[PDB]
Amino acid sequence: IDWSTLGFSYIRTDLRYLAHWKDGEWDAGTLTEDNQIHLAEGSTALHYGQQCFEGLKAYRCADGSINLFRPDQNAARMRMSCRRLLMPELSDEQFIDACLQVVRANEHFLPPYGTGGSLYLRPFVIGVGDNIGVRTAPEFIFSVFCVPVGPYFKGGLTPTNFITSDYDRAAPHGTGAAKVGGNYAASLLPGYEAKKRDFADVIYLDPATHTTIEEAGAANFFAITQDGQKFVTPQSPSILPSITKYSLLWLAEHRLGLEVEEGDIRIDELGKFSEAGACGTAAVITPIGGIQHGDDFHVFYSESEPGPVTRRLYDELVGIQYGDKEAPEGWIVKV
Amino acid sequence: IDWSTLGFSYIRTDLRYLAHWKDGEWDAGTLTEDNQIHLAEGSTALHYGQQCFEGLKAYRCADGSINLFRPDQNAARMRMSCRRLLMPELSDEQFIDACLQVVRANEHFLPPYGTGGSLYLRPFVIGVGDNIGVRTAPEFIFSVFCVPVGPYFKGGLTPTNFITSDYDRAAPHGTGAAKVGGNYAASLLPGYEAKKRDFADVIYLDPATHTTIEEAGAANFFAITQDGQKFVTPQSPSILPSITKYSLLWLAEHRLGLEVEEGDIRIDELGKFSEAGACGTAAVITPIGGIQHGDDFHVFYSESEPGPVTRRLYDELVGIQYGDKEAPEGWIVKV
Ligand SMILES: CC(C)CC(=O)C(=O)O
Ligand SMILES: CC(C)CC(=O)C(=O)O
Repeated sequence: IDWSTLGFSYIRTDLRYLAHWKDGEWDAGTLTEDNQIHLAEGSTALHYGQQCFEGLKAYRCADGSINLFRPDQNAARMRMSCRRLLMPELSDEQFIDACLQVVRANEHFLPPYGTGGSLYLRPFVIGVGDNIGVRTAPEFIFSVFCVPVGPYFKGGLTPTNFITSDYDRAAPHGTGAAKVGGNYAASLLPGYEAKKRDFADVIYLDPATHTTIEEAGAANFFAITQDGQKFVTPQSPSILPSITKYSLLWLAEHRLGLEVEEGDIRIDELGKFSEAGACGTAAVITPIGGIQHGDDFHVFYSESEPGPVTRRLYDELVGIQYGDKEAPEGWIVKV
Repeated sequence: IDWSTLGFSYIRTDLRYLAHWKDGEWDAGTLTEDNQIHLAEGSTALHYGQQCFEGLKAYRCADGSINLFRPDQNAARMRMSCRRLLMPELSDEQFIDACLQVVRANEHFLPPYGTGGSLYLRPFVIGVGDNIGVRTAPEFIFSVFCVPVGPYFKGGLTPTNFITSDYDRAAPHGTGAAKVGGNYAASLLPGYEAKKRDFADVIYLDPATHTTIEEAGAANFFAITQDGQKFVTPQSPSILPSITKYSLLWLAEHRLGLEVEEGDIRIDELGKFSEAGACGTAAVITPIGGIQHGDDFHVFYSESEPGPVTRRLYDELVGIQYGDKEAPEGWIVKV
């Protein structure tokens, strides 16, 4: 109701989309009001961690129209998750369609242009059915629910700090690059410890020889060279391939005129970048004040303000989302 | 209701234990018959793999008594589990009791003696109640149900084969040591793969550098050196601490006389053992004819019969299970 004090917490919205896959196929799908999910006490979703999901948003423009930011990329990636866990995939039709039904029905829950709100969509897939063994499963449920949400862990483009961990949230040859609940389960601990010290989160390093940056179990990482000319994100099979990263990495080259590089970043060489931040749907480029790596707090630009490049990447990206700045063809679906 | 034909399949028993946890405390915990858990769409257990479980069996003796095997260990382990994922822990009291209750109530589903059957118990804790952002759930569920079962991927001691993997089921410093859903979500794919080519399951090697052996799908690994005089089992901060392995590791030394050693084992130096196999609960010392690693296929004893020492360890353990031998201290509880 009040978009002022709106945060990234849960809120029950009128209706949500639901569909079952049994005997080789998905039902037509329908909007329900249940809010609760019902599954066997032996469901693979509960014991063996066979679950996957997405996070996309819907924004309200100053024209009246509703924007969807690259839904096609979300549908795409889930197919990737679904695979990794022997789960049936969903077409870009059943997906975008779901999201559209779940926004149209809950349209009154969409924050109006002005306040930085947005309608978050959490599409998820879990294996159900009676079972006990370590196999896939006889059935599945695909659901899409939304909640009005403002900033995740930021505010007004204001920066925030991060600290490294000893723990690994994803393995070298694991599901680290898939949005499957497993990865996150392993982040809770190191992430909570990271919060008890008034930090934003935790930046995990390569599983093996923790020497280079991965991401933040909540968003990707990206810095900028001192001569503020190059945009950089680490490349690693273990990090989730963010729609936002790949997007930022796009404007970075064609709209802001910057050199771009996907490659390694040593925690041993932070002073190579002038300003750094994390990115994501709920993350939405978040200035990174400093990084603690033991006896070492490293501050790029300001700890109270964002760098100029971080702001340009923000104002451009966010414009596209709310329809303030012409968006590349193909991105953003009207509603 | 024929036990001669019974395997690791879900059968709906009569009653389940169902305790909650709200506002810092666990409910009393009654029994019911719904085998349909009821979560909240935002459940932490559905999206972030906030979940762990246990595995223990209840067996019926010759004389008439019912044996519950080392339930105290399962209780402790499931504590370590919950701890790693920020979930409230159940004490031996609440735990061990929860089992018993289920054991009794469903006593007719306990296989008779002489069938080599058993009543499988599945205790598990999951995060429930509304949520969204990545953080521990607000409320928690703990439940226990049971099901009768013959053996696992075997029957008798006839062996089976295993294949190495390039994938990894857990990161060096991930959650391999805890029995949590993510673990299995990832041991799902390489499984399907292996079983597709007629291997019992894949045997994971080593997150960072696949030189040593971790464990298999749902079982630890153990071997006997060539002189059949020493017992060697892998030791790493990322493999689940099997109770079984720990138990054989106790017998091998006393009841059997052998020398023990927890250390490393290189797939290279593989013919450095007379026999080997995989222990565990549903598993139950599963011999190993040979191991497919790369091109060459290595075979310790044979693909047809268990190594003598493996046989002994089998009988010694199982005898203790059904009481035809003599269980050590605290090892067994009489329901
Ligand atoms: C959109 C993300 C930044 C939010 C999140 O916690 C996720 O996607 O897992
Ligand atoms: C106790 C285990 C050996 C049973 C099982 O199948 C598992 O844990 O996945």
